[PDB]
Amino acid sequence: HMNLVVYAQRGASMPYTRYDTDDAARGGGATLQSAPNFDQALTASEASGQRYIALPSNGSYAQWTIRPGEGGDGVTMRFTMPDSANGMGLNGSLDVYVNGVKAKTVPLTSYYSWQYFSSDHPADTPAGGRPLFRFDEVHWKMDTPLQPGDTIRIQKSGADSLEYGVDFLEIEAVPAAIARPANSVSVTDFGAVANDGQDDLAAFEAAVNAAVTSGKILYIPAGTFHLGNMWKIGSVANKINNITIMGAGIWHTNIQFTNPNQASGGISFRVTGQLDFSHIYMNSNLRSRYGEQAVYKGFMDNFGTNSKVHNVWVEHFECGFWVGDYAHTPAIIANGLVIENSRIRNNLADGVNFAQGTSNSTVRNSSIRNNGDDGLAVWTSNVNGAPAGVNNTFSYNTIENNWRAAGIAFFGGSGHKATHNLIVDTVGGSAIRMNTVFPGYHFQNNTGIVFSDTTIINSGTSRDLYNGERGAIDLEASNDPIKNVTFTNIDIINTQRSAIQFGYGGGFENIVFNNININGAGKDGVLTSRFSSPHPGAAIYTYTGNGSATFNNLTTNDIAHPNLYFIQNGFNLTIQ
Ligand SMILES: [Ca+2]
Ligand SMILES: [Ca+2]
Ligand SMILES: [Ca+2]
Ligand SMILES: [Ca+2]
Ligand SMILES: [Ca+2]
Ligand SMILES: [Ca+2]
Ligand SMILES: [Zn+2]
Ligand SMILES: [Zn+2]
Repeated sequence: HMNLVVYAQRGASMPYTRYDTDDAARGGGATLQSAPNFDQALTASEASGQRYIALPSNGSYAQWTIRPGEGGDGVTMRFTMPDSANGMGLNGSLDVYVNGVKAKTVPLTSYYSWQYFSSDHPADTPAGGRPLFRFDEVHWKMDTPLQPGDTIRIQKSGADSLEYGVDFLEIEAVPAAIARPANSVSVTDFGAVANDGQDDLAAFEAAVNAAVTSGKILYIPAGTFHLGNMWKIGSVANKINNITIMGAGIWHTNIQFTNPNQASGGISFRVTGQLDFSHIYMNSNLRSRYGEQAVYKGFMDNFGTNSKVHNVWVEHFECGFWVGDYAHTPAIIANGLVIENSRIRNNLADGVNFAQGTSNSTVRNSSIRNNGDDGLAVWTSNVNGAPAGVNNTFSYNTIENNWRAAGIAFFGGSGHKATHNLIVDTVGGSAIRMNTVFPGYHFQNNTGIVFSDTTIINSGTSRDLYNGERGAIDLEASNDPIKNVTFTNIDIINTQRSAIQFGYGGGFENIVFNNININGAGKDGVLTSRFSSPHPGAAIYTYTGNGSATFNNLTTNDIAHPNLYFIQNGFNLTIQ
């Protein structure tokens, strides 16, 4: 089946509209906090547009008026609140008023968020370095839909001493719960109970077996279900052929993993045919990456052939998705997986990684927000003899508030493309990056990779986790060359340092940039440089003399660097 959405020209098409910082009236002690120079010491460096509303004291509020033609009963809020001294987080709340009537007290926590950097590896307590992941999200449903002209106010109460921050609200109409399909099995048929705080994983496991035995859809009805360990769907020894698992909607069905330990939450698929998983919100009890040993991604392992995971909402996992087989020799692969119409946010590392030879697979029309490593990545690893991943696609996505690495990244293989994306407000990194720094296949047999039709805003950096600059588009020939890449119809707006950056010595071959518009660079004002002599941010920057790149129809405006380009001697740059 096709999960139909009329796509936007660039970015994802979602049912919410945004009520952002400058749309709000502030009062009662609320203040505007901003980081216009992108200084990562400031919490506001991680707010959208580097601006948010601080609610420091009882009575401080941010208030929005619903616009004509907008509204709804589903509200998402991007917020910040302090961590605890021991890094376990604090619990708190904010109050919601509609037209002056108190509607909700929304519980809040900093448990999931806050990661600390004194190296390129995060630490879990404030003693471990400088903070990132300072913002997080919650969502809730109103008893009645907000209507044009309504005012919705977020207000700090007398409950505690904590200073909260509110970045934005996103507001949407919530459809009713999706009906139980005919001749399906439900987790409640096997003892699961919604909303009782009791563990449902035994019932979920039994329901999977019954669905597979009967060939029936597995339905998860509306409500919150609690799973006290990893949900393993099939086993390596007894893999599942085909399975369909459907909830009642991202606003109705919540899967809450309750176990904070390593390898103790998320979903592990052991599927060889087609899985279809949809219409579910999932949350973790995870606050640490466990040094890449968390084994606690939202969706993991064997995704089969022409599978779909669509219309899901997942947050606070190690990664949103990690697609890749580590259990077979030679490795098996997912082929033709489609991830679409989904919200993959606030994870401690990658939003989605297509690894271990994952091929012909796609992430599209999705919101990829506030993740702690590459938003969407293809890592063509080769553990256990996995083949090179080829022909993966990241298109029509809105990728916002990345706080490590890049919004989109390719690390090897052939034929990947990323088109029609909107990439906004990266921190410590790039909208787009490629490198050859990781194990596995690189680009020697790449027939061509394409980036196109993409808008990049407020991205690039002067301070990644190595205290160095990165381009809004960053290409690094770390060991092997970057080869056969085309960028077409890219708008790069208000870049922090340099818009396009090339470096390391592995080589740059057949790199073409067509119809590029660069409007604003060097906006962070930083002049110190990891790689080179001091310089304002440029339109094009290289810190290697080994490479070539060709630009056709380049336009520039508002470039901090007076020379427009800052090219190391030896690099062959053509601009025509
Ligand atoms: Ca659907
Ligand atoms: Ca903002
Ligand atoms: Ca934390
Ligand atoms: Ca239960
Ligand atoms: Ca990563
Ligand atoms: Ca032109
Ligand atoms: Zn489906
Ligand atoms: Zn490590």
